[PDB]
This record gives sequence, structure tokens and C-alpha cells, in this order.
Amino acid sequence: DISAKDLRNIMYDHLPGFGTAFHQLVQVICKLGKDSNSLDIIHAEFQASLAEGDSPQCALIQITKRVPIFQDAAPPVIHIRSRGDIPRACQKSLRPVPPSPKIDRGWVCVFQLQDGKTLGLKI
Ligand SMILES: O=C(O)Cc1ccc(N2C(=O)C(O)=C(C(=O)c3ccccc3Cl)[C@@H]2c2ccccc2Cl)cc1
Repeated sequence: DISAKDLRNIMYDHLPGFGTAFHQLVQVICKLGKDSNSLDIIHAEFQASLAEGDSPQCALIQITKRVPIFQDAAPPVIHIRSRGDIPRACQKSLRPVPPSPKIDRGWVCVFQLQDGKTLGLKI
């Protein structure tokens, strides 16, 4: 059975650059997918979108809209030390956190810093 690590690697293989907001979205998809035993359907939706000609970025977004565990779901809160622990390619995608962020509206995750600061990662 496909593991979260393997799915991450498969999805990363299709992405340009590294440590981008789409890479973090892969991590969030794999994490929530693993916790809901849904890695198989996520992988199948990913492959199906690619096979139709969608960009890998669009395929990842379509997963957040097509796989029921992501529908109307809040972004995971991720505790970190400083803004530095966030990858360089994500820095310009960080925003103040909106009242009710949703993954299927492009809010990938909420980073929670040590001092109480919080930032939402937006696609
Ligand atoms: O393979 C699995 O069993 C599923 C899995 C487990 C952990 C990760 N993560 C990391 O290893 C990691 O560094 C996570 C981050 O989102 C992160 C991104 C930047 C800085 C610090 C962190 Cl902790 C990231 C992570 C950690 C906590 C909550 C959500 C996520 Cl995506 C992803 C998938």
C-alpha cells in the first residue's frame, strides 16, 4: 500500500522548484490523507487529473475540492519556532490569518510561532 512518504515523493516529482507553497500543500494533503486512511483515493485523483492534462498544481487543488476529507476543512495548525523555519519559497505566500480559513479556498496551513504570531500560507 502507498505510504504517505511515497505519495509525497510522487507529487514532489511533478513540482517545479522546492519548498514552494505547492510543496507545503503536498505535505498537508499527505498528512490529512494518512490520518483519514485516504492516501489511495488521493493518489488516484492526482493521477487521474494528470492523465486528463491538468497541471500538477491544478491536480493538487482539485484534490482539495474532490476528496471529501478536504471539503470545508480548516487548514492544519503547524507549530514552529520562528518565521525562518518556513521555506524561502513560501515566504511571500504568507498572510495574516482570515476569520475562517478553508483548505479548499486556498489556505494550505496556519503556522503558529512561539511568540503567539500566526501566519496563513495562501495559494
Ligand atoms: O509522512 C507522514 O506520516 C505524514 C506527515 C507527517 C509530517 C509532515 N510534516 C513535516 O515533516 C513537516 O516538517 C511539516 C510541516 O508542515 C512544516 C513545514 C515547515 C516548517 C515546519 C514544519 Cl513542521 C509537516 C506537518 C507537520 C504537522 C502538521 C502538518 C504538517 Cl503538513 C508531513 C506529512
